[PDB]
Amino acid sequence: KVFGRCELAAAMKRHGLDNYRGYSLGNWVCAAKFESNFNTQATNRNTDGSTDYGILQINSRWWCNDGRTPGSRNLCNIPCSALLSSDITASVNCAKKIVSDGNGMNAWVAWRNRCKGTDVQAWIRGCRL
Ligand SMILES: [Cl-]
Ligand SMILES: [Cl-]
Ligand SMILES: [Cl-]
Ligand SMILES: [Cl-]
Ligand SMILES: [Cl-]
Ligand SMILES: [Cl-]
Ligand SMILES: [Cl-]
Ligand SMILES: [Cl-]
Ligand code: NA
Repeated sequence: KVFGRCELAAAMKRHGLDNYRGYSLGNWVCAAKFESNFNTQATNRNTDGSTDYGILQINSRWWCNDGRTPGSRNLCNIPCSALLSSDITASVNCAKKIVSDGNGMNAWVAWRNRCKGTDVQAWIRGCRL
């Protein structure tokens, strides 16, 4: 599923991501924009052989199991395939664990490089929430 901007904002808020660990909803929408272009099916291979999955490009190195990332962990206790669902529940639950890990949203390199410090409220501008 490819979400619309306000549609995703609404789903993230419904799943309790809005202001989670102090990160306003626009931060989460901005991160998703640049991680996956709002596409739940997005997958991208990393040079280290791990793969990133879903709207928030959660990495198989630490967070989910894909059965082909040697030496990795599965700290969200989910198959990475669960992170590609049209329903964002698994991605949200796992993102909550990641963002609580110590470095906040800096875990998402695209968030650090493209969203952090910017006018992230623009991402939820005009949305019925
Ligand atoms: Cl957009
Ligand atoms: Cl915001
Ligand atoms: Cl593995
Ligand atoms: Cl493979
Ligand atoms: Cl694990
Ligand atoms: Cl699994
Ligand atoms: Cl959903
Ligand atoms: Cl923080
Ligand atoms: Na893994």
